Amino acid sequence: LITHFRQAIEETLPWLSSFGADPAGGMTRLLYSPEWLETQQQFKKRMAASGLETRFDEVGNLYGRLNGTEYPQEVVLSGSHIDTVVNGGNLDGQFGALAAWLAIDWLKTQYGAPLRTVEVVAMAEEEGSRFPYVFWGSKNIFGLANPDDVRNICDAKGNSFVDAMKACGFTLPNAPLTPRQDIKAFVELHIEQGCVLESNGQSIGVVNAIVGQRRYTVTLNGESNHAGTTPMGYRRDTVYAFSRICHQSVEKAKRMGDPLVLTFGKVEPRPNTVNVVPGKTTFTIDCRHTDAAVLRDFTQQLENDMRAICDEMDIGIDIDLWMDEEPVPMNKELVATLTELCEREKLNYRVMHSGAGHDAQIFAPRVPTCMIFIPSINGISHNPAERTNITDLAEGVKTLALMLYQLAWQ
Amino acid sequence: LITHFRQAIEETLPWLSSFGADPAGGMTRLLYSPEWLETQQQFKKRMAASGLETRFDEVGNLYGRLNGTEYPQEVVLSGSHIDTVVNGGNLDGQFGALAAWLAIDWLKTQYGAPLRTVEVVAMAEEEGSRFPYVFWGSKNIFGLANPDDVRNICDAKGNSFVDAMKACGFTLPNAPLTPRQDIKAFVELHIEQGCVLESNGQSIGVVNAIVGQRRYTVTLNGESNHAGTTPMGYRRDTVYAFSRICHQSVEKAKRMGDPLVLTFGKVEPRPNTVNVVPGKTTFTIDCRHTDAAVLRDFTQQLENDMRAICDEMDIGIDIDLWMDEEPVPMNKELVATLTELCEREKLNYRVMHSGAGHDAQIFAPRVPTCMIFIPSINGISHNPAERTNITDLAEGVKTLALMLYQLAWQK
Ligand SMILES: NC(=O)NC(NC(N)=O)C(=O)[O-]
Ligand SMILES: [Zn+2]
Ligand SMILES: [Zn+2]
Ligand SMILES: [Zn+2]
Ligand SMILES: [Zn+2]
Repeated sequence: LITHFRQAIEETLPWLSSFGADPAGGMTRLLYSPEWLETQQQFKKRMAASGLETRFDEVGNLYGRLNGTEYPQEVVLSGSHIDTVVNGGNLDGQFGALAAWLAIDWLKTQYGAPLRTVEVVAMAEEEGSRFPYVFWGSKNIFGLANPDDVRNICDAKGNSFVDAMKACGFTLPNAPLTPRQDIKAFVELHIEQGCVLESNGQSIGVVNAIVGQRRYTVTLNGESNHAGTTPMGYRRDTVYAFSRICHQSVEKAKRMGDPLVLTFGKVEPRPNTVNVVPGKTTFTIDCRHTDAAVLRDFTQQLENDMRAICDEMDIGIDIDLWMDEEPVPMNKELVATLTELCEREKLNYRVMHSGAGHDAQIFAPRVPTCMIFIPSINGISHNPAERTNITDLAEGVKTLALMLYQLAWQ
Repeated sequence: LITHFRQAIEETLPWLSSFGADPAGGMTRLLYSPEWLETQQQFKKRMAASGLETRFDEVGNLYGRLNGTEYPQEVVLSGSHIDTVVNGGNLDGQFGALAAWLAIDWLKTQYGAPLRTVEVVAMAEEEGSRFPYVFWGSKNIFGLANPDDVRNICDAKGNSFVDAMKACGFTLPNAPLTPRQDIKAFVELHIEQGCVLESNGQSIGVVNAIVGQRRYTVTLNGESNHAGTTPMGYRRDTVYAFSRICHQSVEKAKRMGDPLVLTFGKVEPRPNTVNVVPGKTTFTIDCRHTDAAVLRDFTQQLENDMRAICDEMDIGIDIDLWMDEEPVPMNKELVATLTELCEREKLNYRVMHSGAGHDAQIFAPRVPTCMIFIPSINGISHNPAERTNITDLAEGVKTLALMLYQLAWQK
């Protein structure tokens, strides 16, 4: 079965990738761009000619529908986002949507009409790579997006949001949409964007949950001084202070173990010169975990450690916690069905978590949802060097087709 | 005496500071600029009217001479540099030259001509704040300059070193000058540019040595990864590696104790974003000490420590040592005389070292030399806000005058 989809991929993937191709390398889609519009239009046509009822909702999300026989109003959905970042992609997002179409087209030819309605979706924007807003697609599906937060009061480097939208043929609503209550289940296939599958030698990941997140901005204020005339004992060096904090905290994170992660990726000393003790340093913090209580307890302890260190050195501290989102588990029953399914099939799988956010995180709190991971080479993502071995890709489409059978044909 | 020099300063300092005043703030008197020219011409005229024999040497160093009666060929010299940084203060450099003139003028009228000749000097440039070269003034006095190093390396912002020099009435030599060999001693009075004297409520500092210096640029190469999907055990975090290096090295430096200083003042991670493990970091190192062997051995140990940490983390490292200068001690006899003079006058002093370079380091290995420090409030320098209490400035001129009396009016 793996070899069948293998071919389907070789004929469809290169075709889809042509639209939005960037000479500078990789993929460059971006919300409401001429390249965006052409992609959806081309994809909608292909689907319609396949025998599925196609449509665009109010903001550009694309659907492909196959009606069920006894519970036609209960729908099983599957898909991913159609947009990308500025350079390179080809697999992130669009593959999950391509897969759902391949799976559904195959299911219909082998078993005819399903008993429950099944649908494929190509969502508009999951990566705010053009405008200062994220999840414009999935959010409007559940009516969580407020038109005010994007009206004109906001735009990219020149063009207005409302203009680019109407330029593609869609009118910005006057109020939030009506939430969908007809969705019985949602399944999203994505590339992991990591190395865990490769390093443990596997091919399919059963996602149990989506990690919660916390992002800080911290500012330390000491005193700038002559690097040669000021003895060590008279100093209030902000870089040395940062160093004690980073070193100590990273170590602590390591002892706690997976799935905990801690990163200090942006640092800005002032004046930032070789012969001047820096009296100021601005830095960031990024911490994640699957358990809400652990996330809170660990980051709270760090706040106490930073405070203790700085009070000792007599350096002032300013802590700004600007991103605080909780963990998102996947439906308990759906995970069980998928797991026992992998067992039944001789699939080389692994139960794991997602260290990154996906459209799936907004569906989950409203309807039963789950995700399927496929490995990525060298954990590369968001750049042209993104790639996965085709036999792994086929294994993904195959496993997606099986879950959908169990949910709408069984 | 203190109150006499206080009044002298109050009258002359504002006058001299007027030439080179910057509307943008502070002082801006760069090498061979019109402001530089006027300052040197006005100061020379005033010294002449005062009764001194004045002249300019080949590169613009200005002198004020008073000939001695017994050993006319022997010269006791005192002064400092007249140039400044872009928006600096009105004490760094020029005060030292001002004080020498004021001291000699008082000594002259109180005791008459000296046994040996005495000279005031206002050197061309010590900051290198305009052109890419430093010590163009003091280096030429001892024939260490060499014109080929500035003949082409001329560039303020399209301004030629040779042209600005000619614009001021000076022509660069065809070869290194003939070193002076008549200087019996050199004494430089200068602000501390630090906070040691102020913190201890003292007013005079007897310097015994000038520190040596080392500066590096180090690059670390690891790997950039996704901050969420990449487990801790699979990372090559260059910011984590830097912090480990900075933290433990500073620790070792503090244990060593004064006069050792160590600083990591510049850090540049890439890509420098909140959700991306940084795969590259470039940073700097500044280290100084008064003992040549310790300076060399401590930084070499640091070099080995960095390599260990990086090899253990599988991170590539490049170490670039671009500045490496030796420390210079001040003449033992002169230091003794100055120390003894301070006790005798019940002065509130302290013996300390200089954590910064000065023209004095260029004179020391060739002729007996020493320095006198005064306090710097809040240790501020090279900034429009550098200041020093006026009675402390007065104290400095007085100490400088008593020292010159010992060296030239006594046999
Ligand atoms: N060269 C130095 O080490 N010191 C420098 N640092 C200051 N002033 O903070 C300077 O030259 O002004
Ligand atoms: Zn993405
Ligand atoms: Zn994605
Ligand atoms: Zn200076
Ligand atoms: Zn100076």
